[PDB]
Amino acid sequence: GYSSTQVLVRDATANDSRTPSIDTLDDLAQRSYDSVDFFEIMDMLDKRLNDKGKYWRHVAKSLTVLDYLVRFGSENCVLWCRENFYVIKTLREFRHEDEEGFDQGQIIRVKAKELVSLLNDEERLREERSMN
Ligand SMILES: [Cl-]
Repeated sequence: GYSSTQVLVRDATANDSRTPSIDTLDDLAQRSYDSVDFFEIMDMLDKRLNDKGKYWRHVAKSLTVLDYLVRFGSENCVLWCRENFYVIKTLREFRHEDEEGFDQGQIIRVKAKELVSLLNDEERLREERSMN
């Protein structure tokens, strides 16, 4: 019941130890230029960026994807971040301490802050996107 693109975003953001690979990130960035794929990718990222707690890997990996898209995918990816800027900004405050006491949330907060900073700096983002 998944499109090819939906399988790819699901895998890229799964609750597992794998980090999204460069090949997958590039595939997603290239596919983001096709409108139908763009919406499928962003709808799944929306779901996963809004996860929490024990499922923080969904959030962290979706931020990894979203940053890659902002840098290398279609301009629509940037527009999406601006429309949904509130969600990204709240991730700066994401918390989760695991059973063994480790702060797993800090990685999400740092990533969110970096992305907020990039989105807030139009000239830097335009330059980054141009060289990419
Ligand atoms: Cl398909």
